[PDB]
Amino acid sequence: REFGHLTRMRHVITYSLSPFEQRAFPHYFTKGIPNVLRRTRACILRVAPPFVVFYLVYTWGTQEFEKSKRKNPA
Amino acid sequence: ATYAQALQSVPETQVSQLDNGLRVASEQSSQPTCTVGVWIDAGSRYENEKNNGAGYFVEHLAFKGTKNRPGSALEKEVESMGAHLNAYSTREHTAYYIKALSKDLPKAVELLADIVQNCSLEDSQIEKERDVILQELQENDSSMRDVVFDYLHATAFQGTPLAQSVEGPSENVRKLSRADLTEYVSQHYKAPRMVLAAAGGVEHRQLLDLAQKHFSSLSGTVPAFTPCRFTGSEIRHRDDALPLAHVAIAVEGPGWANPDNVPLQVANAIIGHYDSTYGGGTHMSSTLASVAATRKLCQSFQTFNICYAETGLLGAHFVCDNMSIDDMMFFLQGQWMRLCTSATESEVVRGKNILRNALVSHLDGTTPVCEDIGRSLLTYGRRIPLAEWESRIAEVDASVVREVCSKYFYDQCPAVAGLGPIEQLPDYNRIRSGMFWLRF
Repeated sequence: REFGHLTRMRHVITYSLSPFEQRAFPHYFTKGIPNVLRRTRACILRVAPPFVVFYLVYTWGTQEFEKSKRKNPA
Repeated sequence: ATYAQALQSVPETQVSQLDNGLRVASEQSSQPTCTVGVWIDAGSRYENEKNNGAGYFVEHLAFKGTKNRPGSALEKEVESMGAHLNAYSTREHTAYYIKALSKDLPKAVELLADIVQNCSLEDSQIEKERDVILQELQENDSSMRDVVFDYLHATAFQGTPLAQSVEGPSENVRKLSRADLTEYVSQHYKAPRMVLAAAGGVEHRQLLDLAQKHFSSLSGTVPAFTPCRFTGSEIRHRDDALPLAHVAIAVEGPGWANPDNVPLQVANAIIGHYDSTYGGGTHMSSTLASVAATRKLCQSFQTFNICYAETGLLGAHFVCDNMSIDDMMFFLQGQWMRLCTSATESEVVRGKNILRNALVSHLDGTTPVCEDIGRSLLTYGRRIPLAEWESRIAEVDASVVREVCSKYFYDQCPAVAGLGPIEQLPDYNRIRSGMFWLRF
């Protein structure tokens, strides 16, 4: 498993460019921000609900513990 | 005969200029043969993307026919007199040399005056040659060396006319029309950018009279290229069916005049050329050749110094199997940096002798001498005598090579073009990192 015999590929053309000639931060904010928002929207629907369920059970548990450790039936 | 006397006793390349600007030149020495050619200053360098490949098309159509010599009659003249007509068109030059007997030098000149000025450009012939261009381009696809060199030119001078191939894109080949060819022959074949060079037994006065009697009616007395740019990049055509993987690595070289050419040609001479069918093998002074023959990691490698007017490519091209490209790159870069940092005197002397022999042995026969005359009058602006070449080699020493390689090789972004099973080939980052030595 070293370079030279990984697999077989044909008719692929890859162009590149020296790191000393092209910019290190190309459109970091012009294109970075919309891409970040798109990636956020892609996964927020499947990420948030489990954690907001946690937040709900957390607030309910703390407030119920506070309520239980109180005085009423006497 | 003390060598230097022989260089001093070389017949001078006599050069004159007509009113139209024709640079006529001759090197009459002894022979009853001659080579007479007209070295145009055209090529794919002076072509827009629509016109790419027009120079190749004009070169093909030149020998077919003229108005004065319709079609095969032209050929009938060349063969019946024993002459061998030939042409060659690189990116920045184009020439049509007719090797012939010195006795029939007049007719040949007239014949040449027909080909370059009064062409035919017959439309049916244009289509017939279009098909030939297409099939010949499919042929050149098989030429791994040519393909890799075109890849190098594309990836190095990207976005510039230097990137354009000589043959042009296959689409253009079909889209070229007779109007474009006529414009090209009426815009890039002008009299000022012409060099009528003749070698062999060609008396200069006779050549001048023939040029004035045949080439007089030409253009009187602007497209003059644009300084191209070097862009460190690479093109990797991974194709794991080719048996060997051709790789070419180059850096921005000198200009055509750029006296730094003389030291660099020595430095490359130190690296030398090796292939599988050589002699000594594990005995050559070239460390790359010795290592390659000791491990058989090289199939065929050489050092190239393609040098254009404003810039040029200086580097090495090697052909090897799939599992030896990295070892190649390592040893090649290591030797480059070794010459860069510590060149020492002995291999410099070897390179000086090697370059002397190259220049001396190349300039034999009417065709190579005439080619030298035509190319020198265009690039350097003068025929550099072999005595001057010896003088320019003489003062090159270890320090001069160590400094010129430092100014051209050390810490420079290269251009890489690989084709075939080039997966083992290191990425651009490792190749670029090879060009600086932390041990230095």
